Amino acid sequence: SGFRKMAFPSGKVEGCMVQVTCGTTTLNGLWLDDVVYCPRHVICTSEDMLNPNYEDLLIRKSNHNFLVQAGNVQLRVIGHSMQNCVLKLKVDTANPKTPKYKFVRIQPGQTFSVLACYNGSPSGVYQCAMRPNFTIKGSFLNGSCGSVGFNIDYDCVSFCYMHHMELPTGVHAGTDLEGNFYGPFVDRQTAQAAGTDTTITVNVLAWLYAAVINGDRWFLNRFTTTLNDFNLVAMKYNYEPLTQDHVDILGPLSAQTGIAVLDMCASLKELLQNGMNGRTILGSALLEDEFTPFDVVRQCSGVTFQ
Amino acid sequence: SGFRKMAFPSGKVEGCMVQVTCGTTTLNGLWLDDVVYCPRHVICTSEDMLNPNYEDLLIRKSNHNFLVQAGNVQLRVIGHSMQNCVLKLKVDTANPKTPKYKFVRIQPGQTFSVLACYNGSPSGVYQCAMRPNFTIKGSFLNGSCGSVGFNIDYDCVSFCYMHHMELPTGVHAGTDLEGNFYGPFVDRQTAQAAGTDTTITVNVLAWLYAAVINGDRWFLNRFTTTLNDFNLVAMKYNYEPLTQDHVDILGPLSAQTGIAVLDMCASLKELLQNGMNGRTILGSALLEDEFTPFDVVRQCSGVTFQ
Ligand SMILES: N#Cc1ccccc1C[C@@H](N)C(=O)N[C@H](Cc1ccc(Cl)cc1Cl)C(=O)N[C@H](CC(=O)NCCCNc1nnc(N)[nH]1)Cc1ccc(F)cc1
Ligand SMILES: N#Cc1ccccc1C[C@@H](N)C(=O)N[C@H](Cc1ccc(Cl)cc1Cl)C(=O)N[C@H](CC(=O)NCCCNc1nnc(N)[nH]1)Cc1ccc(F)cc1
Repeated sequence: SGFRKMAFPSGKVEGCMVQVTCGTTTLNGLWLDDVVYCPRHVICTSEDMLNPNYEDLLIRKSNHNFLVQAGNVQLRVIGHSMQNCVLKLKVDTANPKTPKYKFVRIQPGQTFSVLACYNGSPSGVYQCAMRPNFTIKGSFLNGSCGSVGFNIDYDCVSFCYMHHMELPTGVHAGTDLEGNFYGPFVDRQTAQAAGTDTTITVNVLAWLYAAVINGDRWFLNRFTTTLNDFNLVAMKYNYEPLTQDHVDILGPLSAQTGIAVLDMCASLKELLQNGMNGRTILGSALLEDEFTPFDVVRQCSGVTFQ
Repeated sequence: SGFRKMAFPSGKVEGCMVQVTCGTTTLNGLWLDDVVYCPRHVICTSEDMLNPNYEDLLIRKSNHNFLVQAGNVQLRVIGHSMQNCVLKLKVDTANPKTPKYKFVRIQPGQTFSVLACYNGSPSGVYQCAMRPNFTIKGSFLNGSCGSVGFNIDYDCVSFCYMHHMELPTGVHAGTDLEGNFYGPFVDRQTAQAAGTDTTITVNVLAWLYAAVINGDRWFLNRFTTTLNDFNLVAMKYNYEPLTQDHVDILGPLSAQTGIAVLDMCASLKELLQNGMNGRTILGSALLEDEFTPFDVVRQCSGVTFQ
């Protein structure tokens, strides 16, 4: 029993974190085989950040301008290239701790574990969702940039996020590991605004199923809804539209609990219209949207507590 | 910016998790140097669990009855002993991945990271507090027993919890790594009840300071309280009494924010008496009590956002 925001075990990623320094700028990098990946704005000085021309900045650099430190050993940079907003530093030593890995670009609504790092040393691990507006609500301080987000599947690490900046509103923006930003953002020190965010409906439904699996049913009701009528309520409360694909993805949880997806939608509709009236679900007084259906299946029992 | 429940990086503990099997009972063990630590009820059959005499059960066992598996290698048990409710299996191989470590018995109100494991394989990491009634609100399924809780300080792992059982109410009970239960519990399969729980007042205050550091002040007020008058309100709302020791521990956070501890107590009093009126603090609609003052200092900026 129980239900917690649960990160993946971080050891396979810990062994890949390094420190990258150029001039007086230091941030984190990801060392896989003989390549170190890091945000390209490491090459900027504080004045370069306002409006940098990165190609003009990088051509003025040499391999030996980059200082890469893995624990207490320096790695010699023997080549460098830029791929979108990530810098790739070829080093003379392959990381002996390289896990099986993939780079993946995730969809909004998906979750991942963040290994927050400072000066190449891991400090903590927590779970994040990619918001519909392509920000994440992380916990990051100066020096965190280059920290990565990941999922793990049978000892393969799928890296999906590299941290690049905190926006003026205090939420966070970054790239896939091939250097493409999530969302409309660019890597320059300008005040950039995210689009208006929405609540991840399929995730709230997954979390309601988690609550039922764990033995709680107080929010259920005898009603059902059509998909169309549910989405009319969803729009009113700034929830993302629920698609038939979402309904299909919730199939297994519906089958395990015996609660049809559109019946759980009717529960959610009632919760949105009436509130919780002082009650909690899985210890929360708000409707939680940062658990995917996969996250629920991963953590909850495979048999519902009746 | 941001504030999340943040676990310690788990790699140093991952390399210590093994599987222990006796008869048809399999659970997790902790492999440090040439000793494997695990819950002693691994030696019980399903019938032994009702009321076991562990000394009588253990004297009937031989070293070779214990099967210890570390990944895909078997460790030979060359001795065994019982220390309170933990079994210590001496094996013929020292763990090459043993971190610097200590065993510590924590006080209620302290937090730790849990590495949830099944069949000796880590599955997830999350943060827990030891409740005032000496349970934890974990997330655990069958096979999790022997999973450990820990804190890390400058590459030293302080192990403080080993998981032994889920109570009828779905909360969790366990021991320190020397086998002494937290709370009044015993390791037998009987319905055991925890004492009535309370809210960890010093932790709620720490979390209010975290909110101020992150830039939010809406809950502050112009009032102050005496310690005695605050604790009269604390008792009404099932909060633990606040001691002068707690006030001292909050000293650094008070100094960083410029908010006296007894002034923050007056904010908390108003929040308890009036509720939040539809507002949130650090994204929560409830008052959070599973962040210690240390947890806040560890994660938040050292300079308040004014
Ligand atoms: N993670 C992180 C982090 C956090 C703090 C400091 C440093 C870092 C890592 C570091 N690498 C980082 O992100 N630096 C960026 C600057 C940067 C470097 C490089 C590139 Cl390519 C792009 C960028 Cl934008 C940075 O300084 N951003 C600040 C963070 C801030 O001041 N936050 C407090 C207010 C939160 N909002 C709030 N609080 N309360 C209310 N009600 N609202 C916001 C900003 C301000 C002007 C601006 F024009 C753009 C952005
Ligand atoms: N972690 C964990 C875990 C979770 C499930 C299964 C297995 C494990 C690990 C495994 N090692 C474990 O803990 N087994 C224990 C049995 C045990 C083994 C050895 C020793 Cl020394 C001591 C003990 Cl007690 C066990 O089966 N406990 C069940 C768990 C249960 O059935 N939970 C569903 C209800 C939650 N409550 C609720 N849900 N909804 C509402 N409103 N209330 C509770 C119980 C039931 C009778 C009883 F007499 C004592 C305790």
